[PDB]
Amino acid sequence: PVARSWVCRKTYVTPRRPFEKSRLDQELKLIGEYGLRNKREVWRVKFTLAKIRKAARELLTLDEKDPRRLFEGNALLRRLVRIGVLDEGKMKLDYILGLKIEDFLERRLQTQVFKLGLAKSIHHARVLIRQRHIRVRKQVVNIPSFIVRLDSQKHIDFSLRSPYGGGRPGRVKRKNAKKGQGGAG
Amino acid sequence: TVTIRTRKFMTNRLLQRKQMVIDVLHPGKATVPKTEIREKLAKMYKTTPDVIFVFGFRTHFGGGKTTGFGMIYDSLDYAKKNEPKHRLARHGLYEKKKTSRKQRKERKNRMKKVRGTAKANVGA
Amino acid sequence: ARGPKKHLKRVAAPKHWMLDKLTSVFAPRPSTGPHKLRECLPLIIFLRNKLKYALTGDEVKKICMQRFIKIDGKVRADITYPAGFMDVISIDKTGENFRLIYDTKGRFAVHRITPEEAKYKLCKVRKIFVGTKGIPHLVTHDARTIRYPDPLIKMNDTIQIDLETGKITDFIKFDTGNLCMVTGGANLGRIGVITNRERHPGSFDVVHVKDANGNSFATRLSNIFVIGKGNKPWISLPRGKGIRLTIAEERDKRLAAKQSSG
RNA sequence: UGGUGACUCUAGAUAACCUCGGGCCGAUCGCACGCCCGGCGGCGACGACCCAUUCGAACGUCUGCCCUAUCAACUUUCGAUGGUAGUCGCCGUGCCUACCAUGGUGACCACGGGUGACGGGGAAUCAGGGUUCGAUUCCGGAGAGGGAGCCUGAGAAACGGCUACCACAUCCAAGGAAGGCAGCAGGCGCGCAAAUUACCCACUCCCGACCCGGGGAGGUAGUGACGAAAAAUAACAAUACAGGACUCUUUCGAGGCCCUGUAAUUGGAAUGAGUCCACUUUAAAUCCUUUAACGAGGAUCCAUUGGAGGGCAAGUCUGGUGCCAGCAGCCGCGGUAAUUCCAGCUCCAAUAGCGUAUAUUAAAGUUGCUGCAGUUAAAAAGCUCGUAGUUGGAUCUUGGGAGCGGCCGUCCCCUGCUCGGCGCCGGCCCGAAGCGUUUACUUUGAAAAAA
RNA sequence: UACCUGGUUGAUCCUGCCAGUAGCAUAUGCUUGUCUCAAAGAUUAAGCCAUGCAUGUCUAAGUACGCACGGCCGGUACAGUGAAACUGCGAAUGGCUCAUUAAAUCAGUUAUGGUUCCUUUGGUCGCUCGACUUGGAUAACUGUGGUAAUUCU
Repeated sequence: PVARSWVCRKTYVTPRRPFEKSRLDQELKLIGEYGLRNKREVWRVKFTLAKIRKAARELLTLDEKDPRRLFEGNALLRRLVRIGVLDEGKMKLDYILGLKIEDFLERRLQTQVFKLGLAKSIHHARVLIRQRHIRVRKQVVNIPSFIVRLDSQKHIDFSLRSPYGGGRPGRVKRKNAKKGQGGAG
Repeated sequence: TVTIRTRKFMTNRLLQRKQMVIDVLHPGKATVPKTEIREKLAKMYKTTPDVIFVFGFRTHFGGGKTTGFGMIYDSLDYAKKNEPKHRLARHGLYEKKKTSRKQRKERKNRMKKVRGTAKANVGA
Repeated sequence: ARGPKKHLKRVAAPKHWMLDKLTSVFAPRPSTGPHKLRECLPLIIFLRNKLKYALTGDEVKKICMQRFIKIDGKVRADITYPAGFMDVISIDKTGENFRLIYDTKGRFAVHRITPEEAKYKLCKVRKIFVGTKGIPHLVTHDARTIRYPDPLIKMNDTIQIDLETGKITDFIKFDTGNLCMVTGGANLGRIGVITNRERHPGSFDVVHVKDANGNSFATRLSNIFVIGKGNKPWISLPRGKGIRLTIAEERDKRLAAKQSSG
């Protein structure tokens, strides 16, 4: 009778056909292009889209001026506008159906760190985040999956406690300084 | 360079305390001990450090901010009256029995055997 | 079970207490008293969850055993005492007085009342009884057996008792056009004028209630309480005024208030 | 008197009765204590008949359950269905007596049997339907080795109460005494199959005479790849090399302003695992978080698990074996060139995970309501009648009166008979309670625990 | 995402199943660096259980002559801390398991005008027309014991 939660869901779905050449082609394109690490990472962005998409289609069965459909619709649109996937010109919920997996990987904090020009490559960008270099409003984000909001995009920069910012010089430089002083005398 | 703000401030007239959420900025350096928090809260509210009980700090990830709960009592007797006895014991002015509960269980069950004044003759 | 239950599971606790999931296996099982298990709000939950004067339920034991809390005119020292509808909690050392009125959602809210307002409370009668020597008896919604009442008072009327003496001062009679706080079911916390009574011999009599924005709705007569003659209430009302703005309008007003404030 | 939709209700009056195994009407305790010519008083605690209230509990109402006909008739003078009067019971009642009556249930599936059946909220799959599961933390039920009986109490047919019997089993000086882990640990056994004889009442609540005690309830640790979330195993330059924007050269070759890729090639800058003081966390700790100092070049701090004939992504590469050893879910590969064995290299897939066995869901429109079939692939009774079952022809309100928008579209109307209010000189206009075919259907409303 | 694919033939189109495909939840193999949640003797045997623990409880306020401690304005008893014992209350909740149980249990739905209810809350508690505080047991205590043995007495 313990005071625990147990509530947990999966974030991905494994595809039906495991060896579709055209699927293995397109998913490895997405991984290499946006610098992911496994097929589960594409499958979970695909499942977040499919949930949004399933919700959107459920609202399209309901008649216009249905208070559930207006409230739930405007909420789902506002949620997609906030995360910077859907434009403010396109906040009608028949444009959510015309929406692709690439647009959510564009808002990945790995891909934003790359596209804001404070990382050299998409693979460098993951290293920086995973080695807790970057911050989002004086909050060190360690995790590259951080879906950056449209509200929260320009406040991405290096952490104050990182040597790529105004930070203490790292372990290698400090050993190479001690080596340089050890060699001379 | 340790800044300490107070947040969600309340005055329990019914427990004879101030109670608030302590918000400690300390970028670059370690989680500061409770002794520096108490001594800064003391001069923050112009009170003795002995009446200030400060606990429950969880440092945010990154570590330029910790949030804990503090409370400033009116007197020393008010502190020792209506405070958890374990949180007094961080200040050394509560000491509890040395015995672990298994001895006290087995003692009780041995005392349940004998009737009359012989229950004092179980131990010693 | 082969006797009465003495525990309440945190999950099985009523939803209107707004107890969290993760802190404890058990909820505070309300002691027997004036209000029902699932219609009350224990002193502990008012004192440490709503107002947050305590942190734990041992702090609430320390508060109440200093005798600083006074529910409807008498000091209780039980942490699981059922404080229910229209009850007046007077925390005297703080110099505060609270009425347990239902918010527009089914919860009880923190409604602060003035020390003058806190001297009387309003009680729905449950039945009229004739005692052992022709003595007429009321029984209120909080178990007050008030004997020798005014003969015009019938069931489903409300009576204004003075706490200090426990005697009736005024009463609203259950008639059309009178204000009605709904104290049970889907409409829990609505305030509106009674526009229609619909009798059902045997089954439950239903009562249609028009609101302050023409939002008419029905309710079982069991779940109804009259709070003033015509359009003037005999209590002070919480913000929202039991009018029940929709979730679309709630979103609108919350968004307008956040954006305009900053 | 008062109340309900309805009392043989509540209250009233009369007559009485009063269980000796006996309803109440206080022989109780604590604080501060005062005023009054010994009396009189404040604030409580406890107890109490009865009423109400609360927490309930019990017995009933309507409706709803899996497989089975190789279960078609069952129930009944050891109650079956009724009636009358009792007994018992807290009350209602075949609950149980006594006496009558001969009923009750059934193809709309009774009765009997099975269940690897506690039920539900729920879970897994799932286009739409469905199918399967639900011992398991919430609700309800039941049981404490098997039946049975009872004590005490408001509440038990209680088993961390008692009494027997049956079963198994423990001490014994042989006369006796004691037992109940389907509580928390733990042991044996059983098995394909499941963790510590840990710490604590600090959180959550519960119990008590109780601000103070107790709680294997619970919380916290240990074991833990049941399962779920996040996420390292390198990143960037410069050199070796290969293609291209672009110029030139028919093709070579050059330039690199622009890269894009990989070499146990060199180079600096990085960070976490790990070690570890110190704080923070906490009942005391642990883990995370924070943080000094250490901590990465074959960054040996070395990623596996399955495959590479097809289905199904990926070698007709080499060595060995020669219908042997073996692989192979299926088709099949093996008989001396094996793309299929056993290995080396290489490649593929998923990745801190991946294979295998088994129940199960989709796939299965291969159980078909949606939605399958039945000339010949499996399948229409030999034929007709026939009672339930199922399905059943047509037909009974229509044309208008009124307004808005630019002939059309939405809107208002096609029943009557106590008391009141837009009132008028007993009637009319209007509202309220009631009367006004029965359903099914649809629409709304009330109500329905959380998780 | 409302999906199929290999296999009867010399070849073909079918029926049709077998086998592949993806979950899910039990076992098991091999492998395992970080971090957050978290199931865990249900399936077989509701089989058997050594040992330890799991229900106890005191306020100013039922009962204090244990000197076990302890103050002095004592003679108008009882200062106060108080083990034990009596009294009251709890032990009918919680926890565990799923054997039984197929109109039973359970769910929604009503009823209790057909019942009981410690507790809590509010009533009632000079409503009756007839001692300024009564009776004698018992436990802790003290002291003799018995049985091999018990939470025996």
